[PDB]
Amino acid sequence: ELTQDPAVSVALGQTVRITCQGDSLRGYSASWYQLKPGQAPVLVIYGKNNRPSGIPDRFSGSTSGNRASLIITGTQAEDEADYYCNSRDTNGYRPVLFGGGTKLTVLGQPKGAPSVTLFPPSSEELQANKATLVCLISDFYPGAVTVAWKADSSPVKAGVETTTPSKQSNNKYAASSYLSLTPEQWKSHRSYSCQVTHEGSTVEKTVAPT
Amino acid sequence: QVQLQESGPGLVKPSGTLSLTCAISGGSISSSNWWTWVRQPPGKGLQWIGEIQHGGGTNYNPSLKSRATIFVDVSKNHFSLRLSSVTAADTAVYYCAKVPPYCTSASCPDDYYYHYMDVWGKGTTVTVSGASTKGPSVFPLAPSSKSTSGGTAALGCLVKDYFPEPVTVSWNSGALTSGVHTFPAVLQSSGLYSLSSVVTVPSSSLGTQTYICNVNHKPSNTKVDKRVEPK
Amino acid sequence: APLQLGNCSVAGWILGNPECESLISKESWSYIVETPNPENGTCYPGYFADYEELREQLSSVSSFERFEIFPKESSWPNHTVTGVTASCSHNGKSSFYRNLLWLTEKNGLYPNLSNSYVNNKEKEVLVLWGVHHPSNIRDQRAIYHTENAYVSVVSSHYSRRFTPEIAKRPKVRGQEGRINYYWTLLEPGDTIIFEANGNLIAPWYAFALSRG
Ligand SMILES: *[C@@H]1O[C@H](CO)[C@@H](O)[C@H](O)[C@H]1NC(C)=O
Repeated sequence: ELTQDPAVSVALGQTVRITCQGDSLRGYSASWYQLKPGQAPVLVIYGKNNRPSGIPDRFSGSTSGNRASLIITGTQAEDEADYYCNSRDTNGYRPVLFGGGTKLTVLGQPKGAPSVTLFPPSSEELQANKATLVCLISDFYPGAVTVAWKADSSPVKAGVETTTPSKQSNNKYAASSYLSLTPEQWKSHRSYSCQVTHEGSTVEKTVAPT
Repeated sequence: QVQLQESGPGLVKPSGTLSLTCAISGGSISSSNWWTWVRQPPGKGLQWIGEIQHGGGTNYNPSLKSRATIFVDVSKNHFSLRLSSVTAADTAVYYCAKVPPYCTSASCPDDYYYHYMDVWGKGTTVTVSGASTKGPSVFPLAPSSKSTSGGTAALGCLVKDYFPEPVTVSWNSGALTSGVHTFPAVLQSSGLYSLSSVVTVPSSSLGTQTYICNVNHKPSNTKVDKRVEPK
Repeated sequence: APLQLGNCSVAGWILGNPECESLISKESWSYIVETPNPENGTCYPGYFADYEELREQLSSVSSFERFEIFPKESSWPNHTVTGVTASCSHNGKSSFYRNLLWLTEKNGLYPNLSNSYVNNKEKEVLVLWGVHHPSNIRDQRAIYHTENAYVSVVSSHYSRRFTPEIAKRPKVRGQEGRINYYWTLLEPGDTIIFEANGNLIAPWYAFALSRG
C-alpha cells in the first residue's frame, strides 16, 4: 500500500509539500509524476533528490522513514496538476505501486470575469434539421461558474449540457454550454439567452433568429 | 532518447479482448529495460498493469494477471499488451512506459536501487462499450458583427455526435496556435459526444485571412477540414 | 625525499580512493612513507593482483606523472560512466575511484566496447583496471546486458581474458559484489587495447614513470 492525500492548496509563490506514506518507500525509494489533463505523466523527482533534465529547480524531493515528500518552492500557476508517488516493493514478486494521487491547486491568482460568446445555430446545421446553441465561456478565475438559459424571458432546462471548467493555456479557466433545439423551436421564439454567473455577478448574451 | 508510441483500437466490445502495442524508437527491445504498461480509468488514479524484460520474464498486477498478458516482438521492435474479458471497468487511458533496470543485491552502482519510469508514451484511449463507432459532424461557429470583442473576434468549430472519444482539433494545419482552446466533450443522453474548439483572431482579418479547423477522430479514421467564414 | 602518503596505502593512492585526501604526487621519490591498512586501500572490496610486485616497483621513481589515458566524456559515448557507490564515499556522498570508471549500460544496452592507447610518453606507462563480479545473475543482466560477458586486455607483452564469477558472498563494506584490480607496464611505443561487453572497470587516469 502507498497512501497520499488527494488535495492540497498553496498560495502563488509559496512552498508546498506533498507527502506519500508506505513501507515500500524504504528500499527503492519514491518517484514523482506530474499529470495534467490530456498529457502523459512527467517524471519530476526520483532517487535522492534527482531531477531529470528540463525540470525546474523549484522541485525537490526527500524521504524520511516510510514517508517521502515532493517539495515545490515558489509555486507557479503552471504547477497545478495531479502528483503521484511511485515505488517498487522489495518483498514477494516486487510489484510497482502507485499512490492515490494529490491534486495541487494554486491560490492568490488574479481574478478574471468570464468572456462569453453565444453562437446561434449555423445555417448548415438548420438545413440538417438540427439546432444547437453554443455558449463558450472563457478567461475567468476562479474556475467556478453557473450557467442558465432562457427562451425569450422564460427559463429553459430541457436540452442543456454544460462542461466542467477546465484550464486554458494561460492559466485561466474555460467552460461551454449547449442548448439543443429543433429548428421549429429556434425560429418560434424571439430570442434565446445564455446567462453566466461568476463570483456573484452575471453576464448574459442573447441571439435572435431574425 | 528512447521514445514510445501506443497504438490499438479505441473501442472494445464487453467481454472482448483489448490489444495494444507500444512502438519503440531510439533504442532496442533486446535490452535490460522493464517495458511497462500503465492505465488511468476516468476519475481514478494511475494503475500499474505489468512489466516485461527481454530474457527476464514478466511481472503483473495481481488485480489483473488472470486477464493480462505482456509480450515483446524483437523483429518489429515493440512490446504489446492483451487484456481479455473486458468490462466497463477496463475503460481507461493506457500508457506504455520504460522502467530502467534495477538491482536486487548489493552488487551495483547506486542508481540501480532507484525505481522510476523514465519514458512515457502519450497514451491511447480505450472505451469498453457495445455501441458502434460514429464519426463526427462538424459545423462552423462563425463570427458575426455582434459576436466581436473590438479588435478581437472569436470563431470556432462545433464537433457533433461522435463515438468514442477522443477528438483533437488544430487550426490552419497547426499554423494557428495562439488563442486556441478546445473544450472538453459533453456526453448526451444518446450516448454520443460533442465538443467545441474556439480561436480568437483579429477582427480586422475576418474578410482576408482564411480559417480552417482540423478535426481528427482516430476512433473512426476520420479527418475533417471545415472552413469557417463570417456570417 | 620520500613520497608522503599520510593516512593511505599505496593501493588507495594509486587507484584514487576518494578518502585519500593525500597530496597529489611528486615527480620523484627514493622511498614511500605509507600507512599499511587492514582493508588495503580498496574502498570497494576485491583482490589486488601482483600487489607485492607493484609496491616494490613503485618504491623509487624518477619521472612520475599522472595523466588521463581515456577521457571520461568522450571515450565511452554510448555507455554510462557516472556510476557511484556508498562503499566509496567522499564527504558523505557516494563516489568512486578517481583513476577508474564503472562502465554500465546506457538505455538498457551495453554494446561491445573497444579502446586502445599508444605509449608516446617515452617512458613506461602503468595502466590499471578492474573486473567487476556481481553476486547474482539478474544483476549482471541489469547493469551489463550480457550474461556471459568477457574482458580482454592485450599489449605486446601482456594478454589476458577475464570472465565474471557470479556467486553469493558475505557483505564486505556493505557490498556483495567484488572488483579485482589488475595492472601492467606499457613499454614506450607499445599499444594496449581493452575489449569488453561487460564488467570492465575501465582505466580513466594512468601513470607515466621511470623506475629508479
Ligand atoms: C552509440 O551507438 C548508437 C548506435 O549507432 C548511436 O546511435 C549513438 O549515437 C552512439 N552514442 C553516441 C553518444 O553517439
